[PDB]
Amino acid sequence: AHTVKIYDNCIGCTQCVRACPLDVLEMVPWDGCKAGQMASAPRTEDCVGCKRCETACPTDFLSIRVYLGGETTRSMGLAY
Amino acid sequence: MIKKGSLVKILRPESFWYNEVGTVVNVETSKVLYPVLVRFDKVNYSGLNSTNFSLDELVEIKVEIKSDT
Amino acid sequence: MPSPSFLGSTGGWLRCAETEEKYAMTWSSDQQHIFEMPTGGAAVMNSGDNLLYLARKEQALALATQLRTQFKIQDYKIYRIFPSGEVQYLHPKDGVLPYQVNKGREQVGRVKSTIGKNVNPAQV
Amino acid sequence: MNLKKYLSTAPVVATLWLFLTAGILIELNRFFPDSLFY
Amino acid sequence: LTPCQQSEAFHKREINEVRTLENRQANYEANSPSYLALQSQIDQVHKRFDKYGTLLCGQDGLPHLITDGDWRHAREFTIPALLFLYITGWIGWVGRSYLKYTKETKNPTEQEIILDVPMALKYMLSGFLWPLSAWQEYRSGQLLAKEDEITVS
Ligand SMILES: CC1=C(/C=C/C(C)=C/C=C/C(C)=C\C=C\C=C(C)\C=C\C=C(C)\C=C\C2=C(C)CCCC2(C)C)C(C)(C)CCC1
Ligand code: SF4
Ligand code: SF4
Repeated sequence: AHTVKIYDNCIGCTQCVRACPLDVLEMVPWDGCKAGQMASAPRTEDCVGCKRCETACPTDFLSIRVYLGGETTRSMGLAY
Repeated sequence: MIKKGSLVKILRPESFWYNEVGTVVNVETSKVLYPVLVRFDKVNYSGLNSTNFSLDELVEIKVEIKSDT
Repeated sequence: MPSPSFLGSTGGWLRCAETEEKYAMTWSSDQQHIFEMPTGGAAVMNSGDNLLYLARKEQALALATQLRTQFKIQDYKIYRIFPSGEVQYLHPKDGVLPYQVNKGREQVGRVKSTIGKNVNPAQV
Repeated sequence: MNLKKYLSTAPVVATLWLFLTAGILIELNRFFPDSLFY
Repeated sequence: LTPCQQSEAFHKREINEVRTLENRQANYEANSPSYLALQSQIDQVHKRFDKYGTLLCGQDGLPHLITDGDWRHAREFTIPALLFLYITGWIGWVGRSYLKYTKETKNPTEQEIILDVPMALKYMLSGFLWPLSAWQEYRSGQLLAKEDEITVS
């Protein structure tokens, strides 16, 4: 489906999973940040790509990118 | 190594903010790749004020010490 | 398991829901209450855990987000596959995703510049 | 005091100046024609 | 294309326009005061045609003019109706620019754009001789900018 790629601009303020609808991203301990959190998206098969994390993403250029890819039932958000 | 609060010039490999004048909020010794947050008066479209920046970025902007009367 | 009663049809007896994977949530519900479904009107919440059927994943997470704002209750959502495979996709760590956990890992993470360079040096 | 601050707002100043510019032109087309001399 | 004082096909339009206006003019009694102003209106009509005749005007009765720069017709373009627009518009523009120079300082920038002290608007009259002084200050604008622009990346 969609391709989630995390920039190196992360501050770890958990804005992803707070905004994110179906919890695509996930906070993971990391050793190269101020707060110490990093966003990671294992369940990219279930990602829909609604692009609501780029709104809550603080950085000048956003830190969580999701490039538009293929479309499946998991990424169309349809109930049928 | 420079002291905190210096007037900055953004030379980030990605953000070509060609010498947008701003000040250093604070200096951190935690040693990461994009640490420094600076007061960026040009409110980007995202709406925030201060974002993270590299160690490249700024070298100096006063350029003078004793000849600057 | 005792589940809230809802009238109005719409949600049930859909062929697509039967042939497609379905979601099953639950909540503690220590007290009798009354809530709203993300796709229905109003319904009374009974004591103990309550199992429902959901056809979308966003429908399965918005209800948990709405429950967390009411009272403080741990949420469990289980996501079933087409045949009969039942896997715990929600809270596989059992730790809340925004909060920090010990079980850490990285999936699909490129550590390059910000303007672009879409090539990934390593997938794992 | 504060009435002058409300008088100093963008819409009030704009309408006041535009009233001046419009009235000068209403009086211009009513009084002398442009002489225009080569 | 001949001038209209010699163009017989222009004076016929004056006669025809007054003829169309005359049918509306004669239906009402001229002695009434509310319609005595129509004679002053047709006086304005008459006093309008004579000035345009001096300008070269179309043989058809549609009065054309000149913008090539011909000194005989500088009145329709170059000198009056043109240069004053440039000066008056820029007397406003360079005055706004001077206000843009005094748009910073300590008091909030938003307060100094919108809720300005009326005194700056009263000072606007400063620009009697913009040209070269404005050129100096615009040089200084480009200079002190020091090529500080947006990324466009
Ligand atoms: C010649 C003449 C004259 C003069 C006049 C004048 C001087 C005028 C003016 C004026 C001014 C001084 C101004 C005006 C104006 C207007 C405006 C100003 C508007 C508008 C609008 C628009 C068109 C828009 C645009 C835009 C923007 C804003 C940005 C983005 C994009 C867009 C497009 C959206 C006189 C009468 C004396 C005489 C006769 C004739
Ligand atoms: S949106 Fe970016 S900066 Fe904010 S918590 Fe997520 S990874 Fe960190
Ligand atoms: S791509 Fe859409 S669904 Fe996935 S984390 Fe970003 S905002 Fe949430």
